[PDB]
Amino acid sequence: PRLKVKLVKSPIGYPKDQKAALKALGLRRLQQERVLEDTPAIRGNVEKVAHLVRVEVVE
Amino acid sequence: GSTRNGRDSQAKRLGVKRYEGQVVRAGNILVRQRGTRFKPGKNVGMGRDFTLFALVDGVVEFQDRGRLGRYVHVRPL
Amino acid sequence: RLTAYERRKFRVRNRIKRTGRLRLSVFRSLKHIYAQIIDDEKGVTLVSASSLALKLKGNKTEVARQVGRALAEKALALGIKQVAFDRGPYKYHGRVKALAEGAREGGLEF
Amino acid sequence: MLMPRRMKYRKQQRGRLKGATKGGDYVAFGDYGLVALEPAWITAQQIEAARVAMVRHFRRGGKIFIRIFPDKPYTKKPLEVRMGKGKGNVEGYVAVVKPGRVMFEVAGVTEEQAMEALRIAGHKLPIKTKIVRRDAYDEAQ
Amino acid sequence: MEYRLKAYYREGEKPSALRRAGKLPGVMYNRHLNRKVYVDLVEFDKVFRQASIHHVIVLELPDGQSLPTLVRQVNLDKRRRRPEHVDFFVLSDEPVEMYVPLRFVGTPAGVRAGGVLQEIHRDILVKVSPRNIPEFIEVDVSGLEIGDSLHASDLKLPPGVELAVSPEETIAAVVPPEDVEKLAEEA
RNA sequence: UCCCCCGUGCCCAUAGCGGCGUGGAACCACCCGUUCCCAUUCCGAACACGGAAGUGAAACGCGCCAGCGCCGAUGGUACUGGGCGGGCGACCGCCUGGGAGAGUAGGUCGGUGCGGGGGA
RNA sequence: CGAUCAACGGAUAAAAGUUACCCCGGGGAUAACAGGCUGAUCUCCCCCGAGCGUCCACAGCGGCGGGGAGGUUUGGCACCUCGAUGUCGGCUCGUCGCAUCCUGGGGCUGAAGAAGGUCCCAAGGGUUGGGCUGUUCGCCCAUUAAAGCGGCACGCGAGCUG
RNA sequence: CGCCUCCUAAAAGGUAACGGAGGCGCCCAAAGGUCCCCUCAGGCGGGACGGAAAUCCGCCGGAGAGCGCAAGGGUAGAAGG
RNA sequence: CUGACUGGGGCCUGUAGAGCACUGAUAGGGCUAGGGGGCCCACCAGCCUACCAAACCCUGUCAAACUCCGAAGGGUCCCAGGUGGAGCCUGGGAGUGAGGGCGCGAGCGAUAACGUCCGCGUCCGAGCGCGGGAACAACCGAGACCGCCAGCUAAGGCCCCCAAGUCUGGGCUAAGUGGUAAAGGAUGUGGCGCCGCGAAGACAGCCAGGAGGUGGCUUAGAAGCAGCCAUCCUUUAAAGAGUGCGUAAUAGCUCACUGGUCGAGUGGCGCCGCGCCGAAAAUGAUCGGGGCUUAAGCCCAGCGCCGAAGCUGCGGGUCUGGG
Repeated sequence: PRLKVKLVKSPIGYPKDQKAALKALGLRRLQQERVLEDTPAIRGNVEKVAHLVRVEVVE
Repeated sequence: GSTRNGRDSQAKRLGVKRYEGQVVRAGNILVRQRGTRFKPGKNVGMGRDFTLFALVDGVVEFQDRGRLGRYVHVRPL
Repeated sequence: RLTAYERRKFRVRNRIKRTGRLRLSVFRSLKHIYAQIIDDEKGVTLVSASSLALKLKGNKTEVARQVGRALAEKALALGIKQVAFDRGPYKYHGRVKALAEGAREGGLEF
Repeated sequence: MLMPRRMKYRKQQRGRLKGATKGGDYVAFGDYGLVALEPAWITAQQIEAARVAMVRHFRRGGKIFIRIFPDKPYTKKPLEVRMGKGKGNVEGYVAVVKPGRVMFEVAGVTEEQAMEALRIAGHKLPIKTKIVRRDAYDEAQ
Repeated sequence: MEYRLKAYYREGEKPSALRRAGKLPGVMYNRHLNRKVYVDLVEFDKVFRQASIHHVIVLELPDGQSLPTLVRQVNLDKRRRRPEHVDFFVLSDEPVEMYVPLRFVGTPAGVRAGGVLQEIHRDILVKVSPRNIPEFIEVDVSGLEIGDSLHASDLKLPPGVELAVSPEETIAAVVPPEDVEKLAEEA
């Protein structure tokens, strides 16, 4: 499926790798959504920053 | 008091340099080791210092044989 | 547990396996002498000669001349010329040596 | 008192205490045991003191089982010296103990005697403990 | 004796929960079967204190099964000294090995002489018939003085019972006491 | 195409140790000598040659055994990536992902290729 | 080929000390005083109670060990101050804490009374003069109800002394 | 104060401390090359001197011996003799 | 397009862990060399040794420099994503090479330090811009282009100061704990579970008695309350040649125990939550204060609300890229 992604927490203070995972999804600011196809890689980063971001499975 | 201790030698950076399934050129260092932690095999030559290197080009092939120790193979493309 | 025999066998045969050329296994029984060439990377016995099969007699060494030439001839029929002579646990002398000669004498390369 | 008669390294690092009692966490030899309940070291002076207390309270019969040994070399520098300039001297031999460790086993003793003696030994030791008994749990161990 | 206990089949539930629910995670098995199961913590404690490894235990399965089995092994929370998982050896046929109790019938005369009886092995290692499992092997501990000990070579066993250890493997010793009389010399 | 043997190989003990039985048709081994080839820091022990009186005793081959050994589950847990809290501290809890070693069950007295020979 | 060019990436081929007679530049990047954090040490207090205490663990005690508190000792660190935070001692002036020396109250006693021991509550007031020594400290003299321990930058030098 | 081994050192490498341990400043003309041949330690038992341990023999041993010197690694299917 | 990062796969690792297979350490046994002892004792050996004590065996452990094992993870190659103030190459200019706090993993240290020294991450530095945390660089939230008398939210709060609930339901605490520290102690309290007896009547208050020869190691002449060697039956509730006062003598008191009078719990265990003491330093105290007790405390459950320079809305500026 596709994945509406809602950045819902600041990345400050978290390790730079997790931030780069945010950049991999293109998420740049708070309250930023991005519907992105549920791929094992993209879902990889998404799982990596699940605590920082909201995942809403969309089409 | 004093200190008998406090001295140590430089780091050697020993160990494997190329991993299995990793294309390489002949004459390249593979296992900067001490003794034979890996014994060379197919197309794998070993310098005087036990260093393993690709005799030929091709692919790195790690292969243990249990009682026969761990071998390395460069199987060409 | 190994023996001087066994350890010696693995010794020479490892020394020759390290080369890569075809090994020429050599069996020397009390009443027979056997021989063959094999591709270790295939574990496949290519050509097989033997005093047992060749049905020879006389000096066992001379019989090794016999089977040595024979195996050399069959091998040449197979084209294999450069080949490693596995003397195995045997001392390179007598029956084994003269057999290797008969393979050379048979026209084989080593 | 209790101390390793020889060791490959006189001095030694401190190390972390986190985790549980790896081995020796069930009544194995004696009838009753005084398990630890909080990670901490114990000096051989402390261990031997607690043993002497136990043997006092029993005073007849019974058999103390010291299922811990103070092998780790406790270390402290001479007093009033600036930091550094080497590692301190071997101040004594302690034994690391985590929760779950069956420290002391008393056998050949009535229930009340062993319970009380182990209680006193608990007061002599620097850690909260828990007198216990051998059970099928221990029997399964 | 027969110590029954209702058995429950944990399917995939996290044993953190079951343990949180007073349900002791466990498993019964043989060379034929294997089932992730769970039982009441307090029930298995009640029974198992009676129903130690020495004793047959009959699981009361939910489907109606009643397997006379054995607790070959049990996991213990080292931090709490609490059980955390049971290894139910489903005691089917083909006589197997287990631990029988040990009955020190009598008193060591050295114990009568102030000695202290130290039980080396409190249970015995035996491979006996699954349905003829003796729960006691008494011991002639009368002829014993301080400094005395017994070994496997002297235990008399019932029929069909097999010593599953070395005959020279001792079982208990009559050791000297712990006396304050030897302490003032120590202070 | 099946069985046995003889040589090799790979997998690297579930493959080993042990005990038991068995093999001589062939094969092999032991063996019968040391003139010769060859050799012993002495020795035909080994090595080597000629040979086949005898024997399968040994060795070795194969089967049986779990005694040893080795392998070993399932579960469970320790442990831990990550995210959470607690604790004065030593250190500890939770959710999330991974996940042991130990033991237990149990399993193994090998599998398989190549070639040669013999038999069916 | 000549390297203890070993301070071993080797400043010359060639080189040691002292300064309170000192000077300059800097530094709170770094010590001495203080203050700060820790409380190792120090003081105090509790736990166990071995043993003592005619007996009797607990009137008095308290082996072996343990747990604390404080922050007066000596320490550790080096955080502010090295374009200055004047350092011991004494004098003056005090203020405060209580872990109370006396005075107030009380409990127990191995409290007959008296005098005591210990502990609890108690900080209002007091807690002497002198010899020695720079001293604090301590000893001593004579007394007292007592002759407290400490904090206040080891109080107090833009208050004195030196 | 330079270099080697180990731990520190967190399963890549590297990784500090006046941290925990030790070594080196050479040696071998064979202790090098190659060919061939052998396999140890250890234990038992028996064995003149002769032992605990000399050399001998038989029995069991995968390496626990050795490998010029620290440690480590490597290693008898040899780098050991 | 190669980047960080991610997924798939391959492989390298010896750490945590675990374990004793090696090295050592190690507790207790068995067995047992061997040495010590006793006799035996020399003419030489031998018997015992609850002496130590090889080695081995069993049980139990231990380790940074131990490893039969061994993760999680990490590294690397390739494939896929990944267009980013990403990456790579070459030139130019740098500045920095005093760092620090925090968390985690270690060493030193005293498992002390706002300590030191390292690794990993982070933040400050340079973000002492903003909200919370009272105040406070690194703790929580959050990366400030600007303006707006707009809105939703973050941590955190909603009884006044001070905006939002004296908001709801359920508990617990009575210490102002909350709103400071341990060991240790405790009929605190609440809630659990376990055992004992409860009407062949419970605890319970009562009551009525509770003993003998009297004698034994018989002596500090107390058969029993004094040092011990003791503990027979019986006086037809049956109460001990006793449990503590008089006992170098009896007493008498009392107790375990015998009935009944009441008539329902009583009693003891272990666990958990929240509390108490433990708890003394120096200018005046204080939860930030006021004040707070079915809370305005703690825990659980709910909703809503407040809440920043986060985000959203509007307007504008400016840089890069695309038109």
